[PDB]
Amino acid sequence: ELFMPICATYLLIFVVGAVGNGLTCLVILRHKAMRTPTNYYLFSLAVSDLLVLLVGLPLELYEMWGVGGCYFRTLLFEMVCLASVLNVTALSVERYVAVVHPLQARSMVTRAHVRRVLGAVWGLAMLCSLPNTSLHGIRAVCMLVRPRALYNMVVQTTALLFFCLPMAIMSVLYLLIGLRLRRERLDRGRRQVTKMLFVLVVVFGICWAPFHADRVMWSVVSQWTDGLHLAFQHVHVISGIFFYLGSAANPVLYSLMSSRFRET
Amino acid sequence: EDKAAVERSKMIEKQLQKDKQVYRRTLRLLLLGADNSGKSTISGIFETKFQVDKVNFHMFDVGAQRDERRKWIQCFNDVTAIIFVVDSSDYNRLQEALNDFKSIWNNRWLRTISVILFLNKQDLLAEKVLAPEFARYTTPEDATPEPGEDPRVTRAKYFIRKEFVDISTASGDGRHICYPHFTCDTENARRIFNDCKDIILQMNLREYNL
Amino acid sequence: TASIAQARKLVEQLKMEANIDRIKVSKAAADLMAYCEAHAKEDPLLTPVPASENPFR
Amino acid sequence: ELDQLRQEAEQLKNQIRDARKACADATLSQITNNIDPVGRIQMRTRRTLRGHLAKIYAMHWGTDSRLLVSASQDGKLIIWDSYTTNKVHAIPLRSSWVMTCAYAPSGNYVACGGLDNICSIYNLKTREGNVRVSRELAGHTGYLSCCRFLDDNQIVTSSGDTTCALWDIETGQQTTTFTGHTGDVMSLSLAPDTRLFVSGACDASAKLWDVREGMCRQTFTGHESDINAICFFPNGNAFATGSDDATCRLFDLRADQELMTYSHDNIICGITSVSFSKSGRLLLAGYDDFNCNVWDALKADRAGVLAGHDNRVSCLGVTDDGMAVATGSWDSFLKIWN
Amino acid sequence: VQLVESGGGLVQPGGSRKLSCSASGFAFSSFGMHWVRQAPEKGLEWVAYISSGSGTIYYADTVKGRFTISRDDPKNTLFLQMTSLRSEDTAMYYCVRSIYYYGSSPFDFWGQGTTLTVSSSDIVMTQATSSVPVTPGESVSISCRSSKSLLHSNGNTYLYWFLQRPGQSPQLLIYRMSNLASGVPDRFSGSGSGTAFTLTISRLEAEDVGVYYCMQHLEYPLTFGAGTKLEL
Amino acid sequence: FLFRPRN
Repeated sequence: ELFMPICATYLLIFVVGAVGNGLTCLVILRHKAMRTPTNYYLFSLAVSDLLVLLVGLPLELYEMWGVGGCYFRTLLFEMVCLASVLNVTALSVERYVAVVHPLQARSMVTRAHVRRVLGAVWGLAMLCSLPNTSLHGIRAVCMLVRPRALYNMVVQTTALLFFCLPMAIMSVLYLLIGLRLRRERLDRGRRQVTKMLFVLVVVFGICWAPFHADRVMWSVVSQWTDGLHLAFQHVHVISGIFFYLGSAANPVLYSLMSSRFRET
Repeated sequence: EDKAAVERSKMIEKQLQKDKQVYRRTLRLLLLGADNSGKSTISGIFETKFQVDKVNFHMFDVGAQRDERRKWIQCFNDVTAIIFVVDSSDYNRLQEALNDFKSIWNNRWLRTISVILFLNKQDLLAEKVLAPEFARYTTPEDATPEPGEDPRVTRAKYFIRKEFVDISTASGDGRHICYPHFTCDTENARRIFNDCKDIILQMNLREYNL
Repeated sequence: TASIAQARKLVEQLKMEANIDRIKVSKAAADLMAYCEAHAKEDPLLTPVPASENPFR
Repeated sequence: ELDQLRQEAEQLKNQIRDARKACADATLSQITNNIDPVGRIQMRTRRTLRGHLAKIYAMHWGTDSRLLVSASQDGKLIIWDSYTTNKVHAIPLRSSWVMTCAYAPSGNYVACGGLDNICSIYNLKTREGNVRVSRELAGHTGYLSCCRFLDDNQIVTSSGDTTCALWDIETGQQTTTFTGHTGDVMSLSLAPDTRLFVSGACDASAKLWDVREGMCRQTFTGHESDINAICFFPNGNAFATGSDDATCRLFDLRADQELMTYSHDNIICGITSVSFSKSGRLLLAGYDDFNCNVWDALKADRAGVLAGHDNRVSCLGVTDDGMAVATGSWDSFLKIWN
Repeated sequence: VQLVESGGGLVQPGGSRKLSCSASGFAFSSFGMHWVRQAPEKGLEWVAYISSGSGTIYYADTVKGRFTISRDDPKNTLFLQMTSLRSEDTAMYYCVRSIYYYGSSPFDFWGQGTTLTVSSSDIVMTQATSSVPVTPGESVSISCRSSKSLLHSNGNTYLYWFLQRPGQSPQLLIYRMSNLASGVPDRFSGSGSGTAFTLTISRLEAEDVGVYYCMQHLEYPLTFGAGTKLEL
Repeated sequence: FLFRPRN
């Protein structure tokens, strides 16, 4: 019937991404003796991707079948998502300085610096979580209490802008990183690095475009024509698959593909 | 009165912080090389200081030590790069310098550290070659000489250079990299600056999981 | 020459070492054990003190 | 002729070996089978001292077993109040690569030295209120590996030039030089009475020196590698050593031979520092593995571990009253244990 | 080591005057400075404090607000701006250095002082007698008592002994109970029970003549005992 | 069946 393939795909993604992030954090926790503050960006990322697979996904799974309950849940979800986005962006910028101003990155990066910028990341995730947070409560179902078509539509478009904006920023910064690594090319490192950076931008696009597109569409629909309803059904299932796949693949691309990690 | 001691300790802490900033941003270079090598040009340790483009370098010309290194070399795991200078024109010692480079490179402790290798005294090398692989080496065209250089000079000097790079590549896969140069030479500060930027860049690439 | 002088010095010091008196390891170990027991109580790492006498905490 | 001299050397060596073996009736373990074991010892970090910018190379306790000095390769000497963890003094050294420091038993001076081959004495108790160098002891031809005050005017040094020396600090001259070593000397230990001291060297041999006669009384050779650490038993009749070959070994100055060995198959790393606890029952050891171990000096059972370091444990030291152990480390922190 | 106090002289009541003290021959920046006062033929009286690096400043409540203590580390100078001087403020003002770390000797050195003429629940130090005539070669035991236990929980007793010879600034004798200062002969000794203390001059000499002042440092709106002057 | 957005 309808939901069995969805169940299988989502449950596989859940377990696989959970294992990935668990491994990533687990080897980082050697920071007690063996991991340097640069790994705290990776740890924050693995946390945000874990909470995307712990919050959200299991409820989306079991919503196959209160008010304050959904106020903390929705806040957690939005903050976890935007914390993932800002983790990726801040990683992109630190990797920019790491490569284009190699000395300043070496000097400046300190736990007293890393914890500050991570605090900024999660603080901005919180501050951007609220405007969508308080709109949602019980209705039977966690659903909008505030108007969907006026306030929520602009909120969704703004978070979509907060995805388009880091998309372009990290595209430009990885472009400059690639140009510099080219200049120093003009043996394997410089090329595989650029390939991985292109992959990172591609996967961020692939995984956050469905996420924002889904709810922006839901907000713009003035009335739910039956064919429109079915189209949105497809959109939501596909977007879920892609977004949770992205949050599952973050641990691999960001930590476990690293030669620095492979030496378990 | 304890409060006054604590205020003293915190003044000391402020001063230590003001030091730690200068400790991080300076680069430390270990300057090794035989007696023949003219490494002076660029009691024990001489802790020379210089800077380039507002990056300050601390170069420790270790010296006046018993010929053994096994012990006191463990001190320098913190350096960015060893600078190994060899007088290329002393053909007879050159095998000894080669074994010295081997002993440094494959040192258990230095494994992380790149070597900026100055093949020094190019001028004497050339004038000798004008006036050591006497039989069966010719320059790979992948590297080409500067104008005016007798291809004899080029083939000889690239033979010597290859001899060091050979040891550098037979071990120490990619954890550390030897950066050979030819020099006599006002630019030697700049060569060090560039190779140190490159060493730091590679260290970041490793560290940032790029 | 210095080399033969060095060897002569080596043999002289070896003689100087050989003539020294020595006791059986049994008695030496017994004395070491006796000292190790005689001061056992004063050892604050062997027999941890109460926190009242510990000046660190 | 060289051949005859060397043959006489070998026959003398065999005479010494045979005498030592004839004295070697029992063994320390063979006696201590009946000794009640120490069992487990756990020691918790009571303090952490976080000033140093770089790898800490040496520390030493003051005689008033509360003040503490340590050196780090960043070119700093710090005197710590081990109770309040206040920094009493911070001393900028002229040479960054200091490898040893020591505390005057009167508490008036600290010595430090390193790759500059100079042992600098610093006056802590000037009237001007700063700490100034009292004297620089330049005569060595190698890196200074260890120094230990005998008193405010006499300090013994160990150097990579293979010589240990005794100095008159008032003048700055060597009073007597101790030479019989062949490899770089690594550590010193003054006897409790300071009439004799023992030094470890890269030739894997330990020597006993007469501070006044200036001559090597005995040589010990049990180790298989360079000796990094040496420490006198509190009664002054035995000493432990620590070697790159992962073993500590106890020698007895009256038995003239090795008494005991401390090793465990799991330990592959070289020993960096050793020290006895006040009664001499516990032999601590520092390692290139980041953990320091506690050995029952009589039973050789590894009574415990001090696990709380995250780089090379470079220096170690028990207080004069035994109330604590300090350990410095290449992670640049000093942990006080108890 | 030399502290030279300057400024003062004569002031019309209600005016302002600023003392200047110039230090030399020691690391001025690392010493905490005190200003101490002594009205004519009266006892010593604390005036102010400014720790090393100006991070802490204290005042005697008698001058709180009226006096400002400041220092100039680069110029090795100590100041005391006085805002509205009352008749009470007439006194010789002494600069004092003090350095606080485990085992230091605070108040060890006192300037030569400068004269200014003008036209509760704290510790109180009590000294039994104004004077004690005694002949050379005899032993003496001056005594003091405090309203509070100067034995601190850390185990050391913050009692100080100073001797002011006729026509001289005080010099530290014992900086904590029994801690004989530097440069004073072993003849002087001190001990106490945490509330009462006695300076034992073990074998008197004619050089000892002068006024002996006790001082507390346990908790400081700093305060002195009254002078005890030996005679012969 | 009827889905609800991601918020």
